[PDB]
Amino acid sequence: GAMGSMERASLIQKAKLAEQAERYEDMAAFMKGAVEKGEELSNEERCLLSVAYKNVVGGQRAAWRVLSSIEQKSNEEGSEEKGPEVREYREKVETELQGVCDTVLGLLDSHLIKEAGDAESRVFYLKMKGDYYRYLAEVATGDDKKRIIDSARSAYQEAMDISKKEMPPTNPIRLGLALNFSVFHYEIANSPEEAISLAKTTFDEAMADLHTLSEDSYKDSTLIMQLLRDNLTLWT
Amino acid sequence: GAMGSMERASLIQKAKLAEQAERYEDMAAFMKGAVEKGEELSNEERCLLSVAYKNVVGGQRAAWRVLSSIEQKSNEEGSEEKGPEVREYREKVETELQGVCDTVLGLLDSHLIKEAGDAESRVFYLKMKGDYYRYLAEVATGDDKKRIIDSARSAYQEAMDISKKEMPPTNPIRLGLALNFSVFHYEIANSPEEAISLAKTTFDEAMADLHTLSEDSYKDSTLIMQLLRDNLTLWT
Amino acid sequence: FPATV
Amino acid sequence: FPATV
Ligand SMILES: *SCCN(C)[C@H](O)C(C)(C)Oc1ccc(Cl)cc1
Ligand SMILES: *SCCN(C)[C@H](O)C(C)(C)Oc1ccc(Cl)cc1
Ligand SMILES: [Mg+2]
Ligand SMILES: [Mg+2]
Ligand SMILES: [Mg+2]
Ligand SMILES: [Mg+2]
Ligand SMILES: [Mg+2]
Ligand SMILES: [Mg+2]
Repeated sequence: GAMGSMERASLIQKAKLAEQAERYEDMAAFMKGAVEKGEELSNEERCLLSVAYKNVVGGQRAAWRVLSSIEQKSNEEGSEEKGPEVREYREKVETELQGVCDTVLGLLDSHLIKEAGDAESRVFYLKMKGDYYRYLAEVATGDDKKRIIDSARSAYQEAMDISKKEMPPTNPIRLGLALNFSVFHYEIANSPEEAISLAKTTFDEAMADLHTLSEDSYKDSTLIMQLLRDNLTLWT
Repeated sequence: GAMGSMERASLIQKAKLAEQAERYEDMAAFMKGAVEKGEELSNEERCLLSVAYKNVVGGQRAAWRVLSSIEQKSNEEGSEEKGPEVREYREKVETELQGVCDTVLGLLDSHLIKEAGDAESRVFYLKMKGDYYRYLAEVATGDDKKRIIDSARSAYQEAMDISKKEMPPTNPIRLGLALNFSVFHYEIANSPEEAISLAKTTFDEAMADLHTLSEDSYKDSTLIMQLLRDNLTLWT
Repeated sequence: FPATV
Repeated sequence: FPATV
């Protein structure tokens, strides 16, 4: 790895600089190098990892959706044949996206998840595993598409089971997991009723636990509760 | 070149798709491949080339300025020694920026400028040459810094001389050249009075030529005149 | 698109 | 920063 010669602390320092500069590809490369040092990640370092790759793959997904829409329009009735270029370029972006997802899933599998014993780290990594299988599912069309969807579901479900046992209902990681698993149900698994039920039950159980929280924890939890509410409003 | 096997028209088609997807690194790579086919560029293709690299290097400059500011703060009185990481990462971004500028200047030199005979193409390419030497000048600190600045000045000056002889004062390329050469005077050459004089004289001469224009040409010209006015307001 | 974090 | 095109 090109980061093998850099100190772990220097990689973390530069990941933070890259975030300040909005250089998310650099940020992800630095955090990949930090993970490959083999030591477990702190809470803050897990956030740096997640932010970096979320921004990289988010840009790729946005581009893929633009190109897929152009491609679909080109194959509708009355469109003029434009050649293979749209499909080729959509495939190029799709392959790069899949490459990033495979890289993240590889970091989780070698060996972040197996060494994560605390609820806060294990649920965080399993949520990430569900997320990046979800991104693979968004572009999947072949023989393994159902297996990709089930890999996302399985990771989310293990994370949910741990989070319900080991975390309070206002924990922001538990909330963000439920938010994303709900989106998985709605957008990937064709289960809008499950998506809505999960978002509503998550919101209501967090609401009833807010009274236990400090002002700063309250702000963190209500932020993600509002995202649950936004989705419910979009879906109902 | 990795684009040597793709059709020129396919590269142009994909550059336009990349712009729609806001994938400006791809857009620049496609347009670099198109230039390297060896044929002259159309007006529209020159715009695609300029837009692609303007967006790539613009992001690099923005990042370099963030990192340079952090670096300067770290070397002020009372700051805690943080090690070489800030300088290293600023240098990494700076080297990548210089690489992009050298690539663009290489396309202009081999062989866009020497084959550009019409005023609209020659002035466009010479403006670009001034621009990318200006970006090199923004980060320059060594023995050749004055020569980099003079390379920018020389390219801008040849473009100005042709534009004043061969283009009406409302021509958007003439206007954009004058805008950027004015910024060169203000920000690079430490000549704010020349910057202001050039922006004002350019604005006034275009104002007096607006009456000759159609509605659509009027919109194009007044758009860049407003940028001249914005700079004058910033500078006075 | 719906919100995810 | 000043405007350039
Ligand atoms: S862990 C990245 C930083 N967090 C605190 C985010 O910026 C926000 C969106 C505010 O919060 C969460 C992100 C992810 C998760 Cl799993 C939970 C909360
Ligand atoms: S050539 C790229 C497209 N042009 C038309 C630009 O979008 C704007 C900024 C509107 O106009 C100009 C760009 C460059 C130049 Cl040299 C002149 C006008
Ligand atoms: Mg070490
Ligand atoms: Mg594919
Ligand atoms: Mg249930
Ligand atoms: Mg050919
Ligand atoms: Mg340097
Ligand atoms: Mg003069």
